[PDB]
Amino acid sequence: MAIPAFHPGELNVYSAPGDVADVSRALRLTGRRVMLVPTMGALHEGHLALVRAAKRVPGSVVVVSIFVTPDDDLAQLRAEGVEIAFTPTTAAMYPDGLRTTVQPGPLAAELEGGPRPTHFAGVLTVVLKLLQIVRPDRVFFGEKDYQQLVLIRQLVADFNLDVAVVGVPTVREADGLAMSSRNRYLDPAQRAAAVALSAALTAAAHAATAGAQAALDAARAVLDAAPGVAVDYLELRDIGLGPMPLNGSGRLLVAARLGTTRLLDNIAIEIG
Amino acid sequence: IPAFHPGELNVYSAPGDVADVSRALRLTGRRVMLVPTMGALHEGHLALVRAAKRVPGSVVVVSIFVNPPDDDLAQLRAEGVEIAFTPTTAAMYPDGLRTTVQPGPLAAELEGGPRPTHFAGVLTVVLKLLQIVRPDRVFFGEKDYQQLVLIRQLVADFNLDVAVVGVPTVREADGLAMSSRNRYLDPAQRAAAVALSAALTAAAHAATAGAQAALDAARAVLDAAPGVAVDYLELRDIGLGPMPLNGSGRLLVAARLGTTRLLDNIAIEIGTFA
Ligand SMILES: COc1ccc2c(c1)cc(C(=O)NS(=O)(=O)Cc1ccc(C(F)(F)F)cc1)n2CC(=O)O
Ligand SMILES: COc1ccc2c(c1)cc(C(=O)NS(=O)(=O)Cc1ccc(C(F)(F)F)cc1)n2CC(=O)O
Repeated sequence: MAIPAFHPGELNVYSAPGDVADVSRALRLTGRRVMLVPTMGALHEGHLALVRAAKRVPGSVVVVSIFVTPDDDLAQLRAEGVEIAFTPTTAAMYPDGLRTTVQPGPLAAELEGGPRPTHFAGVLTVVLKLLQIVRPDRVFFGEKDYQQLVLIRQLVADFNLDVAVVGVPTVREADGLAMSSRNRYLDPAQRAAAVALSAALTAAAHAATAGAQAALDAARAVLDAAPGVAVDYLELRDIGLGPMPLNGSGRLLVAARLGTTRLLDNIAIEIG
Repeated sequence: IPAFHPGELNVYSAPGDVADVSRALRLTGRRVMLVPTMGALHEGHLALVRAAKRVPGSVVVVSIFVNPPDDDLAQLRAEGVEIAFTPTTAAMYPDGLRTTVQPGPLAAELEGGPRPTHFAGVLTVVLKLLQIVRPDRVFFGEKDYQQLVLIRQLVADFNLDVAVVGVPTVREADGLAMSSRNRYLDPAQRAAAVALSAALTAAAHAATAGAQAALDAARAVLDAAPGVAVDYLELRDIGLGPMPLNGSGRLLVAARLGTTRLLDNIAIEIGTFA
């Protein structure tokens, strides 16, 4: 078949899975390294950082999937030098309805999977599909949703996928608040209090020279000094989200409700 | 990459080895054909290989793996297969069962009714195999028709870039469908086992008279057979549902002879289509 039109150096928008599949394959054959940046909802600075990270790989072509000013998101992508936007309808992604799906391992039942027990099954299923449509050399996710990032590394490993998963350190507001589309709903008292999540985590990371309990108790003190911050969990795990070893590398994760908004954050921890 | 000797049988046990070899061959223009087996190779498997061999410029990969061989490799070499992939359980499941494929509701029907995680296990391994080898085409017999359908659903649902090839079921001279499990029939059992295929063909010809006559003919033949215990006899659409049948479908049977469970199926046309 003819390869659908692709104009190098321009923003090319495809809604058909088949079309982006054919183009990406044609590009892979001409030498380019295909980079995938999946996105959902309205575009934010976190996504732009994923884009910049992918663009700096030499000979990259950047594919951004968008799976909801939508025209201004596209103008933003063009201004970033993105050459492919993949914009399929729900129908195109699911022409036979919900059928074969991915079932995550037991990690999906933990932490975020407590309030939302089937959320990661849906994420892993759509990510697998995006991975098979585009076949990128590398796929880029923020570390903000660290549990989601870990789950797709497990997906990649367990299903023997050929793709490199790249986690990009979380972009933050100037006071530390982790980027998220939810931040826009916070009133000013909520926005001032929400700084406690990141303040607690960075405190814990520095307190960690004094060991794991000192790191945890520092985090909890900072969370305790904030009004209207209902902590759902505060957990120190290994970097794979298994139990924290006695010392070594780890990750500290927090989730909290401020009014009706659920905020999450996490950070690298090194014990002692 | 590891060594590949063309026009000889190259055996790889590490997934990374077959993946690298496979990728190198595809880049140089060969089309990669995958034939999944559980070993105990029979003529039905040889027919899969032969079908894969006749794709121009094919390189054929036969995988041998049982979800947790002197014969097998011999025959493969005698067929001109250039790659056997024989992974260890540890190399396929270094983390145990973790992320898995959850099939659609067809996996809870028929064979999957008493074995509700059976097809999940199959689809998970078949997905892993496809990702390791990344073939252009993968070949399955039609005899495990439900399996074949669920594999097509896998390939469509997850957007896999592979063509699924169903090969018509090879049969012993009396019509008995080839299967590893035939070796388990005593002579009396092997004699009676012809009823499944006799039953299905009787139905396919009865079907000019409608679906009820077709089912009824098959049942009488099954009923006349010594020591054949019928699990299920079902007529369905070709994708196995959730649609009612129109004029072309599949008739499936599963029956016990002693401890041995035998399955078979056939294309059926109803009325005018017959
Ligand atoms: C580099 O710094 C950052 C900081 C924050 C970021 C990001 C990067 C990226 C996000 C983000 O929203 N990612 S996402 O939900 O759009 C990724 C994504 C997840 C699922 C799917 C689905 F369709 F597969 F389901 C698509 C994209 N976020 C916000 C967040 O994860 O909520
Ligand atoms: C074309 O003529 C025939 C006739 C019978 C055949 C075949 C071909 C092939 C088979 C056969 O054994 N197919 S299979 O189920 O072993 C394919 C297969 C299924 C799962 C896996 C696993 F590694 F994922 F588990 C591998 C191969 N069989 C026997 C059978 O399907 O029971």
